[PDB]
Amino acid sequence: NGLVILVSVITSCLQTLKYCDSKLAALELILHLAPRLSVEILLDRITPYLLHFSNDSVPRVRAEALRTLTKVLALVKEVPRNDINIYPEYILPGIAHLAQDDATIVRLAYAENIALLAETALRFLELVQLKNLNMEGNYDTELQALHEMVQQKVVTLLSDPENIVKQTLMENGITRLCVFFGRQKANDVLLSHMITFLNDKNDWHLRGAFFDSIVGVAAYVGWQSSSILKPLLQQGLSDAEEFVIVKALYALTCMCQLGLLQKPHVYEFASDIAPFLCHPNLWIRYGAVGFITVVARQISTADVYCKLMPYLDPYITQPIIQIERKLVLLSVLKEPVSRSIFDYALRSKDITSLFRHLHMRQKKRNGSLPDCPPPEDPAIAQLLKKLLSQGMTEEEEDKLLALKDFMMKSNKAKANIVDQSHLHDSSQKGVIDLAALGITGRQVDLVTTCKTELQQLIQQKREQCNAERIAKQMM
Amino acid sequence: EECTDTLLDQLDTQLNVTENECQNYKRCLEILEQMNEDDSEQLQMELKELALEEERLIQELED
Amino acid sequence: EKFHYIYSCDLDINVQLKIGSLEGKREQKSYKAVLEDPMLKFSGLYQETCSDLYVTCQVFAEGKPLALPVRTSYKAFSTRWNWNEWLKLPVKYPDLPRNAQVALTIWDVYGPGKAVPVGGTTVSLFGKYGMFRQGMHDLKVWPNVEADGSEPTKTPGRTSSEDQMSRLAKLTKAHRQGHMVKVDWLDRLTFREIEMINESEKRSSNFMYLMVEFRCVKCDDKEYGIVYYEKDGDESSPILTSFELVKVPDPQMSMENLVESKHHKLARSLRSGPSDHDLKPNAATRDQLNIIVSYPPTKQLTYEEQDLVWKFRYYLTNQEKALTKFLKCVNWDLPQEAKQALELLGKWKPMDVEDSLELLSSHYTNPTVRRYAVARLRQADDEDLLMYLLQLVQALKYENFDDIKNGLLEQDLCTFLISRACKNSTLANYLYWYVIVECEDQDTQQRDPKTHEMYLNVMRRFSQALLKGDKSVRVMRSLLA
Amino acid sequence: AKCVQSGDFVYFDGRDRERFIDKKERLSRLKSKQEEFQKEVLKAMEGKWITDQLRWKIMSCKMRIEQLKQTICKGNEEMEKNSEGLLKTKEKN
Repeated sequence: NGLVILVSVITSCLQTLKYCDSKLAALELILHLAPRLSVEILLDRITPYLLHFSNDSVPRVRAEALRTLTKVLALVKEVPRNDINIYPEYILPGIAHLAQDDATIVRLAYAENIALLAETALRFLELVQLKNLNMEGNYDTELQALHEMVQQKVVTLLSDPENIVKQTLMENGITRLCVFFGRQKANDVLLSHMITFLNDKNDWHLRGAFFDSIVGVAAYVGWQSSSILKPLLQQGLSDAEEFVIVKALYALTCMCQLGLLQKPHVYEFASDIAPFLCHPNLWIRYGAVGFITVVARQISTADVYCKLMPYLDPYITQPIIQIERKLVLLSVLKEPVSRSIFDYALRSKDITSLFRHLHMRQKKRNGSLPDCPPPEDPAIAQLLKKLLSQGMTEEEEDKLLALKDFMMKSNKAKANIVDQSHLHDSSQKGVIDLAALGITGRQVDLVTTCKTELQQLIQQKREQCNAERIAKQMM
Repeated sequence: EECTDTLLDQLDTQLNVTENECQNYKRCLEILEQMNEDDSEQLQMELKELALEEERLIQELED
Repeated sequence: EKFHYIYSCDLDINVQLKIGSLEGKREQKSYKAVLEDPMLKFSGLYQETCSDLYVTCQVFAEGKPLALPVRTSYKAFSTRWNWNEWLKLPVKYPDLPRNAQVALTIWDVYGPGKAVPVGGTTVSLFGKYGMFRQGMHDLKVWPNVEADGSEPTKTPGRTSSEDQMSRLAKLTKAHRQGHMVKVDWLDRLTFREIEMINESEKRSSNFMYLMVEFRCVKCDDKEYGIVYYEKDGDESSPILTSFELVKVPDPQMSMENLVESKHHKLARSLRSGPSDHDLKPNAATRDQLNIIVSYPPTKQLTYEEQDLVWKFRYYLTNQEKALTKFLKCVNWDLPQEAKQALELLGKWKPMDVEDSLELLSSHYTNPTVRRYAVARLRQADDEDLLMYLLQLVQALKYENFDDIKNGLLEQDLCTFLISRACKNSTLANYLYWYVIVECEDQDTQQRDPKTHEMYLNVMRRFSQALLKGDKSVRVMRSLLA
Repeated sequence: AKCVQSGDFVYFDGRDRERFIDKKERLSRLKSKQEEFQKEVLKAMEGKWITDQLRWKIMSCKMRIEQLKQTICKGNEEMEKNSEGLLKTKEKN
């Protein structure tokens, strides 16, 4: 039990630590002892010093102080008589500045942990309620104060100037934080914030992260989310970055498995996704197989043949039923559009008239028109010549025409990003400069642990300089 | 007043859609009745011949 | 001739890494495994010579990920896995510790919904002596495993060596950079030898490599190496080499007791502001509070009592004497409590002049509680303030001397004494002698000259306040002279 | 709220004369036929479903014969190469 005596020699140092290494060491020490220390020692003694480090001058330490505080507080299985208020009155207001910290790593470390602080505080209030009942606070107005206090922070992180913080909140716990918003406000303020991430037309990782996490929030909001979210999923399938499409297809897969897509929209999405079964990108191709097999498993086998097969038969080799098994459908997919043919079509300046010409050739191919003239604008004939001379088979023309809507929308969106490429024209190059930020350079003539390492580096550079200088002169 | 007119249209469209789906099932039945002509015996026997071949190739694999 | 560098803590910009190409044959599994699990047939390994791989780039440290894994945007491949994408990593150079690592996993498709790793490579962002990776690097990709960022890394992308090509490639790059002495006749032979060695390694082994590149930060045509460094790592500890009075140094000597500070905020919660108008102490706490209010003016309350005097501060408001205790519970450093104390002070049934003398004593220095004392000391006869005047002239020692020297809740204590003196000549008589004793006190003139000069300015003020009085008052100035 | 309970409401524009209750009844009847058509389709499905299982079995087996034939080719070419290597190594030895 002597740990209480040891913790006193540790804690007596935590206010005078100068170096970052010792401050970080002190946080490991606390975390290593914390499971052994009694609840009273964690909240009364240890906690005041964890909050102290959250104000430290080193951002790594502020980050690790919150990261330790969350893990330490998660250990408190009981509530001291005098600490029932620690979360509303001491912990949360004491770290609330981190959620708006200057250093990204701190806000980032806040986003990674707020999903757990909130849940710990809620479970703490739960224990307080059980304590009051077993002993015999206005739970309703305390819980709502915790919610209003959590919601204010979530909305702050979703409004962070650096997308990585939003993206980090998405992956770490937005599905659980929804409880702090409740069924209604999760839609009004939380979901409406996430829907805004798809307006970022230059950070595809944020649009990706939207589709990764949106399934959780949509499942929570329930039926209300379908009509609001439906058009955003169709945009995702038409995105400018194909990995966002893969993530959009994955979202629709998971949403169909949860029964969140209303029955008419399920078939509607299958009509839009079936063309992807011949897309050259295997990630999209098997993404479509994912979604469309999930559909075949959610719907009745009567609808599989009567409603799903008509959308799928143009890309299937044989109209096999029991496509509900992913192995079956992969085995019967037609060969995809070769990536070369796909790029020449998609990348063309005016893809509209290209498809119009190809669509007219389809009519001539299927007997629905008598004969077809050559294209009118030579740029279309030049493209037609390129495509056909590159081995474009007639089946690839039919498949390209099925991908018509995707390629058209996607090409239009890719262009719209190029219309923003002027804003980042400087970063695309291989070089970045200090001149913009005015950072003071440091130099040494070649003719603490950090300070010693730098001396060793300088010594190595003087030696490696003389080595090349001498050898060159000697030759 | 406006809600009444709107709800009447929502039912009229629901009716027309549900009716169309019923016509779709009918059309599918008109196709399934023709697919019933497919023989099961010849197909199943082809599986037996292929299963015999696999038994040969799997033994040769062990060898 | 010069080495240019910057500290990793000064460069507050996002780290950026180019995912280059992936070189090397990819081991195809024998069809025996394809028979074990048929979904292998649809993996990217079997469908196309180059699959549309992607590279994840998590920055690890101490075996923990520093941030979310950035990833290469989709690029189609036909005959060469080549990305030319600068991943803007999610961490900045000051966020990186000395053991920061990039964990570059290469991924491929494995049927629907499931990626599988082609291989992984982990390279520390800081070299042998803390300099950040300066340029192009070829990292050995450990096959079929996800890149591990634990320390030590089980899938290191680099070696300290221990094989021919890892040494010969470093020398080849050094030779290309011009670091190595050029000799055309040797080079034309040694590189054929290295070609034979590499082509042998490419056959006898199936290792693959991932090219990566780090941005060479530039300024005014100089390229700065980034050196791992820490703000405050620049100062050596000022440990004193000898001691003879303080044998047992204590690092928490004059630091704030954070545990006590934590107990303040919880026990004396202001959020009860709306509840405390309704909720009031019950039978068992009434007796207890009455006992506390009865305490002598010198009995410093224990934290249990100070707690109870705050929890029901809105109840005690109805008692004149209880205000003497409340003003001792309030911490006068904390602007939070002070802003509520000065509020409830203005709501409290006011204390009597007996109690008002307490607020003037040394312990109280917040101007609004000193001025409030005067705001009740005013409500007493000049007959009484004539007797207390001997003490009150000493309470000026506890008064803000800056308001005196420039005074040449309406009134501070000195202004109130001078005011009430002009209003009644009996006070003005004694007020002259009391203050002039201090001005003649040659001990104060040497032991605490600041207090001595305060009385001198009190006398200059009184000298002037009489001259600014009525004709009948001005005569008192000449009478005292 | 009194309108929906009466069932007497119709378009104010006079676009139609059949009451909402008449249309709701017709929808229930259409849904009834939807059940009938699905139950009629499913009895046809129970036939095709069996033959398509067989078709998938044949196609799976053919995909496995293609695999095994290649596996034997691979195994033979590896063995042939190893035999030629062994012979050369014995000669060298």
